[PDB]
Amino acid sequence: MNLMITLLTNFTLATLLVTIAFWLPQLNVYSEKTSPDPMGSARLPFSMKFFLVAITFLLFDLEIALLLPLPWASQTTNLNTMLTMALLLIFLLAVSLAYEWTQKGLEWTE
Amino acid sequence: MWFEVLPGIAVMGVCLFIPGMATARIHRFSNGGREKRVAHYSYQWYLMERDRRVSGVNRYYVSKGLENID
Amino acid sequence: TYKYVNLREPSMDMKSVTDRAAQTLLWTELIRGLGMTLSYLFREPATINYPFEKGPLSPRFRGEHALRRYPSGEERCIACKLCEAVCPAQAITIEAEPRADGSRRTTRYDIDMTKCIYCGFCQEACPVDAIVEGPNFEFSTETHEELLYNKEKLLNNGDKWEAEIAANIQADYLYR
Amino acid sequence: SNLTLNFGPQGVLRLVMELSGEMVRKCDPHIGLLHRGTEKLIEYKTYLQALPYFDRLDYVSMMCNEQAYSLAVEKLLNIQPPPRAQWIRVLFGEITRLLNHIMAVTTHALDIGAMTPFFWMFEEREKMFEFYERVSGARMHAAYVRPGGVHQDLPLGLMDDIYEFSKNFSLRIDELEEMLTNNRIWRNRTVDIGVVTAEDALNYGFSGVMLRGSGIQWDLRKTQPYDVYDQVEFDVPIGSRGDCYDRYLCRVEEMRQSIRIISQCLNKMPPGEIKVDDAKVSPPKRAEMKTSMESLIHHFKLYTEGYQVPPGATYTAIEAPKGEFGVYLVSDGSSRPYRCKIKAPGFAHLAGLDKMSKGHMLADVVAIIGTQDIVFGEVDR
Amino acid sequence: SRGEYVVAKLDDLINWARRSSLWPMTFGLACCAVEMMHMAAPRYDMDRFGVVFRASPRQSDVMIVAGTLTNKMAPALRKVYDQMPEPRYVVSMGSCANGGGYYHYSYSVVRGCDRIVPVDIYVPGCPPTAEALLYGILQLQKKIKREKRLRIWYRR
Amino acid sequence: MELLQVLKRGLQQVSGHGGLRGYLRVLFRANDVRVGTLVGEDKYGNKYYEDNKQFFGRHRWVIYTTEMNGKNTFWDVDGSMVPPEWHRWLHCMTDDP
Amino acid sequence: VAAFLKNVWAKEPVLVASFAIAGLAVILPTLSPYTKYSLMINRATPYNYPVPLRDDGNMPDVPSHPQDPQGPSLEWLKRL
Amino acid sequence: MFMINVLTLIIPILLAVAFLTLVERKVLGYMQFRKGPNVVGPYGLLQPIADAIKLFIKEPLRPATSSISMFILAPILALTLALTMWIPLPMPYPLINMNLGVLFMLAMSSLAVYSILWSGWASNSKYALIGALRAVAQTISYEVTLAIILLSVLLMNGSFTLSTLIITQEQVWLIFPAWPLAMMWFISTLAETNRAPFDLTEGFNVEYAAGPFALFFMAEYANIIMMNIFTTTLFLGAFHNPYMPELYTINFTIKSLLLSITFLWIRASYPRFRYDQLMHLLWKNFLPLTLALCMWHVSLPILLSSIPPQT
Ligand SMILES: CCCCCCCCCCCCCCCCCC(=O)OC[C@H](COP(=O)([O-])OCC[N+](C)(C)C)OC(=O)CCCCCCCCCCCCCCCCC
Ligand SMILES: CCCCCCCCCCCCCCCCCC(=O)OC[C@H](COP(=O)(O)OCCN)OC(=O)CCCCCCCCCCCCCCCCC
Ligand SMILES: CCCCCCCCCCCCCCCCCC(=O)OC[C@H](COP(=O)(O)OCCN)OC(=O)CCCCCCCCCCCCCCCCC
Ligand SMILES: CCCCCCCCCCCCCCCCCC(=O)OC[C@H](COP(=O)(O)OCCN)OC(=O)CCCCCCCCCCCCCCCCC
Ligand SMILES: CCCCCCCCCCCCCCCCCC(=O)OC[C@H](COP(=O)(O)OCCN)OC(=O)CCCCCCCCCCCCCCCCC
Ligand code: SF4
Ligand code: SF4
Ligand code: SF4
Repeated sequence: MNLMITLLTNFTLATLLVTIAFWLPQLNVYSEKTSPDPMGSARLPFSMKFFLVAITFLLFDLEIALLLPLPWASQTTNLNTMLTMALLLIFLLAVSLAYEWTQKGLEWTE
Repeated sequence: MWFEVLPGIAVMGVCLFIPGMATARIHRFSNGGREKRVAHYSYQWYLMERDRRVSGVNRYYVSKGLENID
Repeated sequence: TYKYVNLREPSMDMKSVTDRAAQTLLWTELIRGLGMTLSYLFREPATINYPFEKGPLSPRFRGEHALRRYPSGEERCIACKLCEAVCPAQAITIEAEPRADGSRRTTRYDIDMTKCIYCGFCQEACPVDAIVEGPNFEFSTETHEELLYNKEKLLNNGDKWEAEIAANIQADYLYR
Repeated sequence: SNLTLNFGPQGVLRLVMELSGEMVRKCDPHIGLLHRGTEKLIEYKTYLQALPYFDRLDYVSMMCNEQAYSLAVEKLLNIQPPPRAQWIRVLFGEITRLLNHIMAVTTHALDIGAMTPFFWMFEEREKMFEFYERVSGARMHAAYVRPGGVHQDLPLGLMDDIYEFSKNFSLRIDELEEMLTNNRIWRNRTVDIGVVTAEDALNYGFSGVMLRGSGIQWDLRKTQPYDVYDQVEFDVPIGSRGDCYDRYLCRVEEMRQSIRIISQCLNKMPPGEIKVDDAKVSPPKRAEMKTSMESLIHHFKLYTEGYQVPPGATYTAIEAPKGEFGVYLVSDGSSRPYRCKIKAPGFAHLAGLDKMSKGHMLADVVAIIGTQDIVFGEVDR
Repeated sequence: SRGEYVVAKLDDLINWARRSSLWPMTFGLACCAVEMMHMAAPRYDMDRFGVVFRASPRQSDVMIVAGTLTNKMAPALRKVYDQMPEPRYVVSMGSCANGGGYYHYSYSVVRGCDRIVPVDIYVPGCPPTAEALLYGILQLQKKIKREKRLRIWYRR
Repeated sequence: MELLQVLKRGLQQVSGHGGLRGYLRVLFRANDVRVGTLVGEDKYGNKYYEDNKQFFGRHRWVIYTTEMNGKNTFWDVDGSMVPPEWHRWLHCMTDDP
Repeated sequence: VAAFLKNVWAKEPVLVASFAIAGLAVILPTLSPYTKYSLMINRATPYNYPVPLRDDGNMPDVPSHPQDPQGPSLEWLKRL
Repeated sequence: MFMINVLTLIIPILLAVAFLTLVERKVLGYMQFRKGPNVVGPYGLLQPIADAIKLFIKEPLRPATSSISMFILAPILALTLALTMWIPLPMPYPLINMNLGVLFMLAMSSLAVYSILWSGWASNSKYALIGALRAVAQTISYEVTLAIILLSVLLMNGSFTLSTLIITQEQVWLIFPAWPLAMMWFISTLAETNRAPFDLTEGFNVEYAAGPFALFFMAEYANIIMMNIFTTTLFLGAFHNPYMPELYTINFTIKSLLLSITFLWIRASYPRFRYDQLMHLLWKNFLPLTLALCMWHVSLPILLSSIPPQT
């Protein structure tokens, strides 16, 4: 309840600040402006590379999602199995990175 | 010279000092002169609810010692 | 008579290779750059307190124009038009006639300070030290035509600034 | 299809980029944004009157362009400056070289992102502008180096201050070089960037560091020497890979060698006059203008008509800090030039910008526009 | 009256905040840019006056035209001036920006930047010294100090 | 310890401007509070100070008057308020006041 | 094994440090004598309740009180 | 009462962000051999107030936007996430004491890229969208090493509790067993906030007016101060006497200010990375060492019998 009140208060303060920033300078009457970029009028071409680094983030973030219960997993009584699977998951994250390296995947966003 | 930056760092340091000082003194005010009860786990919450039940005044921070038993 | 910048071969013993790997992994030259910036943090800055402190100038400085007078009140300018003949910007416009006592004097002496390139050929062409480019550099205006000086403005600049112009010419005329 | 950007004028430069994603396929620099028609205005003004235009071409290399124009006019006049004027010209030419290389290195670091050695080295540049103001009266455009010598003798105590500056300036070069040379981020922005082969550098009309970064052993102060550069002792830095990093190191070492030359010029300044003692070219003293009849006539005729230059064409090139700075001066026998073509190195360098930025990226274009020290005043005239 | 006093104090406050936080957009056209950079250098140091170094044009308070304005770049000058939000100010710096200068009779030079944009402060020189440019910027700040927007608004 | 001498010099800069009142006066009008040898004063109230321990550029300065020619220059200090006999000295065109 | 290692430590020392730290992380727990005590501490941490036994009559090795000698002891955890 | 505690958190955040701009201009003054602001206020103390009033009465830039919703929600999300990263921070006691404050801060810092993405699409400029996508790709790149370094340090903590992270460092700073993690964490938080030498946006929100641009600016500096406080708690955690919390408050305040000055002292020292160079820095330099040290910090509390306590 305290956390929800804190989130509500921070959202309310942010909304009030954006409200002041979009209402206070509008009350100046200065002048209307007539006839209100490097590219002229062209379509943004889709780049393969930005999408590749986005999907690479998504897959390694899933591997991070698997790695996140390790500070709780180190408390177990099957420590040989736990250490084996922890080293196996970090090794599979590293093998994903090595395959992303060696097949020209990290190129011009290296 | 280089000590002219220190009024700004002093004002910024007082502004970083106010939140922790505020929450420490407010926790000692709202909990009967003591720290706020940290209940991350359900056993700690269970003993905290038992405190609130044994105090009689619906306050977990009113302590009852050996004066309450016969 | 020539030297090769950037024609050093790095060593390949284990010592220097480990030195370069320690420089890579421990960021040693980046700490060197942080140390140089930290060194300048604890220096006195070079900042003078303008308007209360002024940058140092010389007596040769070429600022705002002025028309000087002799030590009898007679103005030095005798309308010879050397200064508008040598003016590389053609910022000077002079018209003259004999006045009531027969003296060769100007009726128009205009310097468009927005055309002027402030190079001081007019003061070094002037055979009688009449036009000088004095010490004033703080004469910014809010209007364009305020930087179009006629003879009255330049004579008032001379009357305003003569106490300093004469001392600068006294300090500098032996180099001229 | 491929991308086409217009990095407009929001000096100044318009750039039309044909990109292929991150790469640069074509770089078209639209220039002329500071074309003022200097070398047409020179045609209606006398030689003394055309002198201050040269201050404003390479407006960080003022007394160098003054020196090149003065050498062109003195070559057509068949007269020579006195020795003291020559040592003063070489002294202030190397001070001008320090000015231009501080401007070059610190703005080339400012555009890439290292904004701090800018502020560190413009205090030294402020002190050298005080040297210009003490010698001539203006901080940038002095109109000091004139055909015949210089305008006015050094004020007393100026050389002691040039000594006190030159004694301390190598530590300033050392702390600039501490911030940038071994810095891995500065090396990653300049090592693989704009590699220019020596044959294409000779073919494209490149000059100065743009040649010497590519290993060509050419400096006009050595090979085609002017005023007293055959009497000073200095070394010429030579690159190895033709990239932005070697050109950076060449400019830092040219600051070192300019300090060496300034020390030698302070220790070897001769006594004597500072103008040519032909009063039909250089004006007489003001003490003898106001006493002698011939000197008053010569003062009148030099500051109204000017000296007549004999008819002829010359191409006088000096080693400005940006490279070979040339003046092709055509005289028809009058006291005004018939023609004055101004060769400046930045024009051919900015012409070679398109080859230098092939296969590179968009943030390498600012590094290549930095390694060619491009002042658009000398490019557009 | 009370409301006159209130709008006078409010004019003093907003004039203080607009002159003590000037952000310049500097046109580095020609040699005057070098002396603007000396006005930003550690000796004269614009930043201690609240005058920041190289703000973007869409949030700047003053356009410093520093150098020759040619015919080829006069629409770019007016376009960057039109992109500036109000209150925008223009400082003309040096002779070519002021009246054409040494290129006044040129075919390809706009004879003064006040044929293009409205100019508040004319700083003369070739180039004006960095101390002289700073004098012009402080005179601009004094011109902002005696503005009367809310006093005239209450009187209109 | 030499921090103590730094603190003593700051406290006698407070003492040198005539106390805290003159200290705050020069602090808010000048943005600089260091004391110097009073070299002179013109016919308007501009006071002219030296300190040859400072570096070259700081070693001569002026405190402008509060009222010159009918204008309240308490806050509106102006560079052109210096009369020309002090303009060679203040801009270091000569050594002589 | 000596020229290849020097070549990769001169070219790519980041990868050499990576594979060296990862190799130590793989092989070194199988050589450490302290690794047994990780398991012995984790089995000694009583999250639950030690539910007592019914005494049938023949259990000498189970205590009847916490302060009795027989049973598991943590003197090694104190001393180590 | 609790609302007073929320306000005494979130109002001095905005005041410290206001004066971080002054401290930045002064420190980058004196590190560049000049002075910072000293005319506007006494020692320049009125520079943030004058700056804020200048930005708040400026003419609105009046943009043509692709969306109204994202153009308004991007400053609101930026400020809300900038203020809600402070609530689990132990200083010595947090506002919201929770079991998973580290994972909470990691999640709410991962959510901050929507402000960049929404403000880039909500502008009609294609170059603004390219710069915003490059900034989003940079931020999601360095969030990977944030997560893995954070996981490796919490392998020494014992839980996701931020108050346990003060108990963890009672005998030693946690920069001593984890200084490669600490230096890669420091450069990774430097590259999260688009801070120099990773500030490619100064070498994505050019359509906002001066007010909302100041709001993005102050959310960014709230992130800078917050990540410095979080780095202080996580690697340089101070002594905590429970009877006098002002000792820990003064101590982590001084360390956090020195670390923010270290941000200011790094931006005054280095040129900018080109974009593929810091992509090379993450994916090919920081990430292999981060994975190798993650394996080391898994296997090391087991091989030393130093597994930290669960509670
Ligand atoms: C939290 C408090 C502060 C913490 C410290 C941070 C403050 C200091 C910051 C200094 C300024 C930094 C500014 C930004 C710099 C960014 C550039 C940079 O540094 O790039 C990183 C550079 C990048 O490399 P590079 O670009 O310099 O080199 C060339 C790289 N290749 C070959 C790929 C082209 O280095 C790293 O990535 C190293 C990261 C840290 C490594 C830590 C290793 C510790 C030692 C482990 C053991 C090693 C021995 C071998 C095995 C032994 C086993 C027993
Ligand atoms: C009914 C009656 C009341 C009506 C409403 C008004 C309420 C109070 C509002 C604040 C004060 C208003 C007056 C403002 C100052 C007026 C006088 C002035 O401008 O003095 C100038 C003086 C500096 O003089 P200067 O010319 O700069 O000299 C340079 C020296 N070399 O300036 C100075 O010495 C310092 C000036 C400081 C100005 C005040 C502080 C700023 C405003 C603070 C409150 C608003 C902002 C709150 C925070 C915003 C978000 C961060
Ligand atoms: C068994 C231990 C645990 C192993 C698994 C865990 C690993 C943790 C770290 C994860 C790393 C993820 C990414 C790995 C990528 C490796 C491949 C690679 O990078 O190859 C390319 C590289 C040459 O680079 P190039 O492609 O040319 O790039 C141009 C740049 N100028 O090629 C090279 O530079 C050569 C790289 C391969 C050889 C490295 C040898 C290091 C040896 C260190 C000492 C022994 C360590 C123990 C392991 C046995 C090694 C044989
Ligand atoms: C957690 C703490 C956070 C603190 C944040 C703020 C830190 C800095 C605080 C300010 C420090 C001192 C500032 C002094 C400014 C100068 C005052 C002054 O003298 O202004 C003069 C001006 C004109 O006066 P005039 O009548 O012309 O007098 C000439 C005499 N011949 O007269 C005026 O301008 C009128 C008076 C205006 C006074 C304004 C003072 C500054 C207000 C800043 C807003 C924030 C205040 C603190 C809020 C939080 C703490 C409670
Ligand atoms: C585009 C729209 C506008 C965008 C701006 C506003 C939204 C974005 C910024 C705010 C984000 C809000 C995130 C809300 C949940 C945060 C996670 C959380 O609550 O974790 C803390 C805690 C878990 O720790 P633990 O210690 O186990 O709990 C106490 C038990 N001893 O858990 C608890 O203590 C549980 C407390 C009660 C549950 C709290 C739930 C809050 C309301 C739901 C989310 C509201 C926001 C929805 C939109 C999100 C963004 C799209
Ligand atoms: S200084 Fe030069 S441009 Fe100016 S009026 Fe004199 S001669 Fe003409
Ligand atoms: S100012 Fe001098 S040069 Fe010009 S017309 Fe007068 S006397 Fe002749
Ligand atoms: S007024 Fe003169 S010095 Fe200034 S920019 Fe123009 S040409 Fe250059």
